[PDB]
Amino acid sequence: SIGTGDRINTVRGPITISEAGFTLTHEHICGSSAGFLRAWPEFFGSRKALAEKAVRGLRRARAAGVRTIVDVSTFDIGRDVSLLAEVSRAADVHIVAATGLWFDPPLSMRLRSVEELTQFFLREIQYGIEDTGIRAGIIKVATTGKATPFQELVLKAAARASLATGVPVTTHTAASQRDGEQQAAIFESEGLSPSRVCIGHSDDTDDLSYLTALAARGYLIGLDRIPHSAIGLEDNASASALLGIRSWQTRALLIKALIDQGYMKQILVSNDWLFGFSSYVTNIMDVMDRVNPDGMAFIPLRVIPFLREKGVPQETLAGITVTNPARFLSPTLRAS
Amino acid sequence: SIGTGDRINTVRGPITISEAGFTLTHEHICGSSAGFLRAWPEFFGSRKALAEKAVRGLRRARAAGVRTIVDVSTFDIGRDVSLLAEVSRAADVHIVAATGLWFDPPLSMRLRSVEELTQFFLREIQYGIEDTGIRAGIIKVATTGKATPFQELVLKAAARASLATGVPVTTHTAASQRDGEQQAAIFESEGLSPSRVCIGHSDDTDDLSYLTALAARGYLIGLDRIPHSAIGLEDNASASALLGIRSWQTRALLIKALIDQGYMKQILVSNDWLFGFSSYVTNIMDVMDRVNPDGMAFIPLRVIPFLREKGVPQETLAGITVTNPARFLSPTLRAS
Ligand SMILES: CCOP(=O)(Cc1ccc(C)cc1)OCC
Ligand SMILES: CCOP(=O)(Cc1ccc(C)cc1)OCC
Ligand SMILES: [Co+2]
Ligand SMILES: [Co+2]
Ligand SMILES: [Co+2]
Ligand SMILES: [Co+2]
Ligand code: NA
Ligand code: NA
Repeated sequence: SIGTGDRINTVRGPITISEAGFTLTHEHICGSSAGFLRAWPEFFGSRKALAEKAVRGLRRARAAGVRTIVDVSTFDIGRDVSLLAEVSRAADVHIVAATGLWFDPPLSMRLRSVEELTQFFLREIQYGIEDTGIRAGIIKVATTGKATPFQELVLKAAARASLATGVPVTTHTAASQRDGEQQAAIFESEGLSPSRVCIGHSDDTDDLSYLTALAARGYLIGLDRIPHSAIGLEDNASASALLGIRSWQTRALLIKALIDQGYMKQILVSNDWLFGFSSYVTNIMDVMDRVNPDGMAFIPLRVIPFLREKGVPQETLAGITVTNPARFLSPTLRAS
Repeated sequence: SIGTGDRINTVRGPITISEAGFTLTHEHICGSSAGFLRAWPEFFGSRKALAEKAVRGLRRARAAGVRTIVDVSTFDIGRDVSLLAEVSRAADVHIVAATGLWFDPPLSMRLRSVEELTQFFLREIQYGIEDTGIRAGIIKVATTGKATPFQELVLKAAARASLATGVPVTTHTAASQRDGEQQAAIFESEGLSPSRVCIGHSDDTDDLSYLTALAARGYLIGLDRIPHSAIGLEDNASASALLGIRSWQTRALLIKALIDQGYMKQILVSNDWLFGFSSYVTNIMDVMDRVNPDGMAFIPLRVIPFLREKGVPQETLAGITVTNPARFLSPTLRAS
């Protein structure tokens, strides 16, 4: 395989692979909908309040050593690259933007062909997002159980954009339903290397069979929702449905399990946090903030030490939080 | 009833009622999706190409006497008020912007309560769209058959915003399924006066009984799709499903029919045209432009003269295209 220039696109421009440092690979500054943050900022108090909250959070995460986060917010998660650039500069944390489509594509996207979609993903990666010149450094896709016809098109366009640019693909999955397998099937049918793909939300399930089967094939396993837990909130139906009833320690243990299985090179870890969240019930943000006051700092502050205690070597945790993300994000073309 | 200032909000600011003049009440500069025009302008060639096309089309309609158009593009139809302002100034045609929600609300909108929706509509009307200070002069809603639970919330929020601001409500209906009746019932249950409402796409039906009974209750009847016809495109399934097989003459005669039943004051006429269209199959804009090369000028150039030869008095046509839209758009509050 070959590289395209050894640089990773961030919202402040290209950085070298070494500059990425400690990287959280699945995060969000704001989980919203296309055009929403700009049409109704007051839903988050104000765009300023949101920016200010995000800067505090990024600064707290940075104090714990996070130097880079991958904001996997696609067009339909309401990604506002201008907001990302502003908070990245104010907090001095590298932010890698995404292209791709999540599970709320509007009609103008749902009626598109795979060829059309491939050109939109390529546009965001090569030309840049909107008119900002900010190029996407990752392609985000998703399935909530068996892929629907439109989602298959998205996965295929994702694989094509990745094969042409070298930018990796990262996925949302209904991990319990083993979505990662079908996703991998499609990706491979397009000729994409598994090393270019992270099967996300993999800690949303406890089947090590599933996870180790994927890692053996060469995929990156995204254990990205470690702090998500509604334990103690059984009285809240909406928060329970979203966060699940498994402990953060249960999720964290899958990281050690994969390490013991021998797949430390294939693990990517994250919080899947955000500072604003309009695509769910009102006030979900407050509920989650009570659940995990540490926000994106959760991984370094709670998870890394938990694993070290459970016996995982510090050398290994560095490999996971620094080396793996560096290899994943470096634009890499398949050998011609 | 009461006025709130006797001025109509346009994208270039307020205009007196007599400045509105000849007004097309249901049109679009671009029928898209939230954030789409800004994220993928190349889908329309370029933002600049799209804008030049709209200016040309607006100038042609202006040449025929059109002084104002109501762009009923909602947040989810991808309304880009900056684009409206730019072409309004360049073509020197007043454009009234809309708030409300059509049938592609994203998750951040679909999960909102009637109270929350009401605040968003009031925001766009009072404070302005996004951060532009451009205030909505009309509220757009829609159903396509029986109202879904979300759509009932949208209708009620629209009635509450209209009651508070005086701005009228205009609707998209599956006219042949008589949606007008359920919309009316919901609007009247909120205390909205029928005179603040236009039941749109009414010319999509041939059921004069249904139309007259609504007119009788004081509703305005939008015969806004006059040039929509796929006659001669019987081999084009997508175009046929969108435009129908009824001729423009058949649609237009509904204007005469309503006049004959004695409801000239209740009629509003339009083309429901656009210059960019991404929320449907690719290249649909090209098929429509071939169908109706006159575009928005179709009403003044073909329809007004046709009615004239069918015996409708010139003065009655002036009342419909000038007086009725003026009365409709004047923000009007219910009596204290
Ligand atoms: C390899 C030495 O770690 P590092 O380079 C990056 C790093 C910091 C904190 C944690 C929890 C993991 C990784 O130290 C910061 C300057
Ligand atoms: C008395 C009304 O005419 P009007 O004010 C507006 C008007 C112009 C053209 C058509 C087809 C209808 C109405 O004439 C333009 C200066
Ligand atoms: Co997800
Ligand atoms: Co996420
Ligand atoms: Co419509
Ligand atoms: Co329309
Ligand atoms: Na690039
Ligand atoms: Na107003």
